[PDB]
Amino acid sequence: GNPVICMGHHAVANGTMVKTLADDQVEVVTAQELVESQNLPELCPSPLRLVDGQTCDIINGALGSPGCDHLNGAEWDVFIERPNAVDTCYPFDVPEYQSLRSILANNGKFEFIAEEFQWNTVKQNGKSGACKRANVNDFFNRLNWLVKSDGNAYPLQNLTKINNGDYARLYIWGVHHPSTDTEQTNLYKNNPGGVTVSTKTSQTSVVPNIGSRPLVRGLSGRVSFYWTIVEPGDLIVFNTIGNLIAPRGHYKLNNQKKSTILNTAIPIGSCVSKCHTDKGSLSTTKPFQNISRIAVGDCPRYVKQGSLKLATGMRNIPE
Amino acid sequence: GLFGAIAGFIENGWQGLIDGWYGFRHQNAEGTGTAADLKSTQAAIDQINGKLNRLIEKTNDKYHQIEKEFEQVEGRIQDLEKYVEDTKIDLWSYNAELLVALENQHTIDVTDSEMNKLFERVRRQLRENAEDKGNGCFEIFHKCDNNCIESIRNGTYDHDIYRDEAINNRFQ
Ligand SMILES: CC(=O)N[C@@H]1[C@@H](O)[C@H](O[C@@H]2O[C@H](CO[C@]3(C(=O)O)C[C@H](O)[C@@H](NC(C)=O)[C@H]([C@H](O)[C@H](O)CO)O3)[C@H](O)[C@H](O)[C@H]2O)[C@@H](CO)O[C@H]1O
Ligand SMILES: *[C@@H]1O[C@H](CO)[C@@H](O)[C@H](O)[C@H]1NC(C)=O
Ligand SMILES: *[C@@H]1O[C@H](CO)[C@@H](O)[C@H](O)[C@H]1NC(C)=O
Repeated sequence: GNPVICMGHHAVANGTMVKTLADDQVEVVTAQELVESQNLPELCPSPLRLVDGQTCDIINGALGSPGCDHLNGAEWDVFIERPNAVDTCYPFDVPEYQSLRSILANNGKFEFIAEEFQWNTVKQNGKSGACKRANVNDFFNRLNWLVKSDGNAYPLQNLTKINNGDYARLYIWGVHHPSTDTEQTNLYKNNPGGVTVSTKTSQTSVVPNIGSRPLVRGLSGRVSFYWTIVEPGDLIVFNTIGNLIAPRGHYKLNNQKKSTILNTAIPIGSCVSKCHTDKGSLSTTKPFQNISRIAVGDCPRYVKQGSLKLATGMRNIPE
Repeated sequence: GLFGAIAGFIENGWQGLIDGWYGFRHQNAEGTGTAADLKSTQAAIDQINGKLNRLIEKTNDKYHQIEKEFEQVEGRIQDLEKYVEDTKIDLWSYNAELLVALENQHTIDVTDSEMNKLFERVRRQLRENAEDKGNGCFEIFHKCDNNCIESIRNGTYDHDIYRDEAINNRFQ
């Protein structure tokens, strides 16, 4: 008979199902998964700079609570904050906590610059058994607890720090809250006390809270922490008739702030990756991931789907 | 697919074709053979890997964002933070779903197309010397030994050489 030539295409025994606009189950010869659904059980310490807070969350790091000394001088792209972090110092709150946490994290460094504050006649360096350092009663190492003199004097304090440097300064300060009027007067003769902090374009007044409170770390007393950013050319004025927890200097702010924080228990390993989730680092080239919406660095985009297969071959029709 | 070749007038693929995506299968007086076509194969692959590469680096380098997990309800600001993130995820999940469906629809049409181009290329080489049998095959109306077949596969087949023999076989 006459010769015959047939044109055709390849096939395999069993291909991969993909979706199209029309059909939702079409078999093709090859396909590639586009959703990353696997993570590493560790965080990669390179190429991004990670700082592990360990026992100390970022706020206690800034205040200088006991156990947070490894964080002095630290610089990070991503601060790794541990869910099992523990308080080690005086019972405290921060009225706009998340905002201060954001600022510290985003700034990306703990660079403290000590200054001499010439407090008048009041005694300095008050300590507590709720804040033991090396088994000895102590305090936040960035703060200076002021109380009245031995001759029962807590006069109006009034000092100024002038920013003539080339960087914005972050001052963290506090206000102590006794449990009774007697305690108030016993610590700072005046009642009420009061803290007033001002800059060129802002001024704040805090009136101390006095009331019985649950025992935290053995105490009913509290400190509330505040902060003031002082731009170059501006300055800060501290005023007190009592209850001030004074700063021992300021933290330096980077002009450009591009770091962040990641709260996770995942251990830091020895792998290489620029994408970190709260479940661990991703090591992938896929455009999407379904592991966590919490993702930092150079990451695939988070989606709800567990799988999306991209066809990389023709329809598979075996036999 | 749009051209109706693959899963169409070509009934099935060839599992024995292992060194290409498309190819030729022949029968003549001295035997049978299957050979891959490189040009059609490379054209399909080039278009598919092209998609792959465009896909696998847009830039998503993000550091400081917003909180996305919360312990207790807070009200207004927390509601907005959660709504913004949920809004973002739905839109990106929609993008991902549509993207894969469009790409796959196109990929399948591209491969069906490249199969048809190969068929048409060969049809044109053969001129009046062959007839389409309807299944992706041509009946060749002249003796075509292994060298002849190879000439068709490599695009040096000169239809004029066999035309008188073929016309006579076709129409009488
Ligand atoms: C100092 C005084 O005149 N009164 C004495 C009481 O302090 C004392 O009461 C007990 O207080 C215990 C905790 O004392 C602290 C602390 O936090 O460790 C002791 C600190 O040295 C002190 N720091 C200062 C003054 O800057 C700190 C501070 O006053 C408070 O924390 C502010 O709220 O007090 C603990 O609460 C015990 O449960 C309580 O009995 C009594 C009894 O020992 O003696 C008084 O002389
Ligand atoms: C202290 O406060 C007084 C107002 O009573 C003001 O005149 C003076 O400039 C201030 N000086 C300091 C220490 O900043
Ligand atoms: C991600 O997708 C995989 C399937 O690929 C699935 O097993 C897993 O449950 C998904 N993860 C989440 C957090 O939904």
